[PDB]
Amino acid sequence: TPQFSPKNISPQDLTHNNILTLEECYVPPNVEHIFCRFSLRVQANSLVPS
Amino acid sequence: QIEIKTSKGSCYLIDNTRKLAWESKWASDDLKVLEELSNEIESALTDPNVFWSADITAKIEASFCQEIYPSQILNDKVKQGEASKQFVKAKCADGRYAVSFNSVKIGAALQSIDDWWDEDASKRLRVHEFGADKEIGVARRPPDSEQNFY
Amino acid sequence: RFSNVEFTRPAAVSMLAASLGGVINVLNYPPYIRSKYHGSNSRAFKLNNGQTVFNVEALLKPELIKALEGIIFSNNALALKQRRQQKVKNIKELRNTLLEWFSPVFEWRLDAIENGYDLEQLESASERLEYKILSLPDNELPSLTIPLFRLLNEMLGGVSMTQRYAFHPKLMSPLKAALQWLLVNLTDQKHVLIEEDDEHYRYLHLSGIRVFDAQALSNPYCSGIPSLTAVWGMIHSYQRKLNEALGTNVRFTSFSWFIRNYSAVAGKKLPELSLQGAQQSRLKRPGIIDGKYCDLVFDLIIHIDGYEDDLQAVDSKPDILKAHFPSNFAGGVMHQPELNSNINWCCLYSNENQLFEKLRRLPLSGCWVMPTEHKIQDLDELLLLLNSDSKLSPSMMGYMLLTEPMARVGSLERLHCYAEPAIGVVKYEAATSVRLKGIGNYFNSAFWMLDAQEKFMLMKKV
DNA sequence: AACCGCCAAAC
DNA sequence: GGTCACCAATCCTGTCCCTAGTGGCCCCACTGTGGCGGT
RNA sequence: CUGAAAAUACAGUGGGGCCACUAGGGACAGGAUUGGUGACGUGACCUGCCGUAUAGGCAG
Repeated sequence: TPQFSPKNISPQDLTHNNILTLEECYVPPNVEHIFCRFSLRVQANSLVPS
Repeated sequence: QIEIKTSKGSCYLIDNTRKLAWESKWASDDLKVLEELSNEIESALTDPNVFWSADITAKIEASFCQEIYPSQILNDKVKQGEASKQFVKAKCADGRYAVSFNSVKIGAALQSIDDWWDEDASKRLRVHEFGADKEIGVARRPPDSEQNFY
Repeated sequence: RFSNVEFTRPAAVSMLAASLGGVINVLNYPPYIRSKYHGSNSRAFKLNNGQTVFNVEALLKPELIKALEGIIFSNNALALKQRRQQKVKNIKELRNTLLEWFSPVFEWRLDAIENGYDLEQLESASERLEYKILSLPDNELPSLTIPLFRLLNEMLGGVSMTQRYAFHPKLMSPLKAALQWLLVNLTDQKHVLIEEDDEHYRYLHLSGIRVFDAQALSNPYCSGIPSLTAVWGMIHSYQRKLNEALGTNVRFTSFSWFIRNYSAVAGKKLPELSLQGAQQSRLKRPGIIDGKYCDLVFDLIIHIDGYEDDLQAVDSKPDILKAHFPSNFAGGVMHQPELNSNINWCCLYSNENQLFEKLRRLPLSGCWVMPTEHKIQDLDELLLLLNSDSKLSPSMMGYMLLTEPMARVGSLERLHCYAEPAIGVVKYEAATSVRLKGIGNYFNSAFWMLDAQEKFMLMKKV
C-alpha cells in the first residue's frame, strides 16, 4: 500500500511475469569496431538577437 | 404470398393470391388451408373458454419503386403549411414511423361477406344494419324495407 | 403545457366553446420514453431536492438541530426518532437524489458491458460508471458499502460544494448513505407481509401487452395516459368473466402499471352511417368529434385474493385464465405480444421475491405509473406543483357523485347517478428508481385500488 | 306543414 | 503455468480581412360529416 | 363490467426557364525519455528397414 502495508493478492501471482516487447541493438559477432558519426555546424547567432 | 401463424401452433401458407378469387374453384391444398383455418375460427367464435390469436403476413413481389396505398387520416381543418393528404403511421422501436392500415380498415375488409341482400347479388357489402354501399352511396337494405337488421 | 381540441360548430356545444372559436385547451402531460442515448452525481443535481448548490442547500446546520430540539416534545431521544420519521424520509430523499445518477451509470454499464453514454466521458465524470463502481456484484458492492463512505469525501467537492460539511448530522447522513448501499443492491430483503392475507394471495403478471388507438383524453380536462378507472374496469371485467367461467370467487384487489412504449396517433375517427335523429330520422353520417389517441405497450401486475381452494382452482386452468383476458382497452384494441416474441405473457406467482426477481429485468426506458399523496386546493397549486416536478402528470382519478342514486329511464343498472370526473396527480417513476428503492417500497407504494364510498369513487394507494 | 334558416371565432 | 514493470512530464508570443450581392412569373381544390323551434 | 357498445377518408395531378466569387499574403524562435528484467524440461513425434543419397519410400 502507499504507507507500506502488504495487500493480500495470490502468493503465486508475485512470482508471475510481465510480457515486455522491446527493441534491442547488439554488435554483430566478430565485428571489432563500431562507429558513431555526427556533423557540427557553428554560426555567430549570439552577437545580435534574431 | 400470405403466411398465417396461429397461437394453437399451426402455420398456413397461400403461395399466390392472384390464382384465387371469391367465386373461382381453388386447388385442393388451398381448400385444405381454408377448411382447417375456418374450423379454428369457428371454434374461437363458438367456445368462450379458448384463447385464439393469429399473426397474418402478406409478402408481395414489388415492382421497381412501386407506389404503396396505406390508410389516409381524416382531416377537415388542414393548415396552409401541412400536407392535404397524410397517411396513418405506427412508431417503431426506434424513432421511425411505418406507414400502416387502421384496425377498422382491416375489420371492414374481413367482414365484406354480405351478398344475401339480393337473390343474385354479385357484390359483397361490408356487414351493416342498413347494407350501406360506399361506391353507389345508397342503402341495399333500406330503412323502409324488411331486409334491414331492425 | 396544453394541447388543442377543435369543434365544428362551437355554439351548439356551449357559450365557453363559442367564445374560444371551438378551440378548447386540455392539459398535455404524456409519458416520454426514448430508446436512444444516455447523453456525474447530473441526475441528483437535476432532481433538485438533491445537490449541486441549494434549494435546499445548505443545512448549514442549526436548521436540522433546531427542528430536532422543537420535536423534543416527548423526550430528546423519542423526538430525534420523530424528527427522523420525516427527516429520515428527507435524509432518504437526499440519498435517493444522489443515487439517481449512480442508478443511470450502473444501468448503462449493464446494457453496454461496453459503455455509459460515453465510456471515457463517464470515467471523466466525478460520479459516473467507474471500473471501481464496477464490481464488487450487484450485492457485494452494497455489502462492501465502502464506495458510499468514499463518495462522502467527493461530497467535499460536489453534492454540496464547500459549506455545511461537519454541520447539523453530516455523519448521520453519511451513515444513512452507507445503509442505503446495502439497500441499493441485491440478493437481500425477502419476506413477511400482512398483504394480501396469510390463506395465501396470488400475483398475475401480464407482460408485453400492445394496445392500438386507446383514448389519451382520460377526462375532457387532461391528455396523456389512458384513465386508471379504464385499467380498473378492464381488470374488473376480467375478474367477473374468470369467476363466472371457473365458478370461483377470487378478488382482483390492486394492480401496478408499467408503460414500456407510448406514441400519440394523429387524425380524427370517421363515424359510420346510421339513422341520425331529426323530425324525420335519416340514414347519414354523424358529426366528426375530435379526440386524442395513443398506441402503447405495457405490463400489468394484478394482486389476487381469495381461498386457496379458489386460487389453486385458478392456477390449475392456465388456458381458461388466458381465454377470458379482455381485447378492449379505453376504446382501443388490446393484443398479447407477437407469437415469435417467445414471451410467456400470463404468469402466476405465489411469493413476492420471485416476482421482484422477474420484474427488475424490465426495459430501463419504461415508466412505472405511481400513486402520489400531494394535496391540491385549486388549479394554481396543481400548476405550481406541475411546474415544480417534471415527472408529475394531471390524470383522471374517478367520480364525485352530483345527484342521489335513483330509478331513471334509459339507465343500464337499477339506480342511475350523474357524476363529475375528479383531477388527481400520478408520477412517471423510472424502472431504476423503483429497482434501487427496494422490494418493500415497490409492494407498498406502487399498487392502485378503487376507494368506492357513498358519495365518491376514486383511485388511490393501498 | 316538413323543410329552409340561424348560429361562433381562441393562438 | 502464466502475465503484458514503476517514477514524473503536455510550452510562452501575436493575429483571422477588405468590396458587392441573394431575381422576376403564376398558382395553392373540388365531397360529404347539425340541433332546434317555426311558419 | 373501462367517458361503456359499433365504425373503410377517399378519387385526379409536368415547377419550370436564365447565371463568371474574385483580387493580395513568410508560422517562427529553444528542447537529454530514463532506470530494471530467465519461455518453458509431467513431454507423445519413438525404434528400425530399403535406398549411392540429411533425395524419396516404408514396418510396428
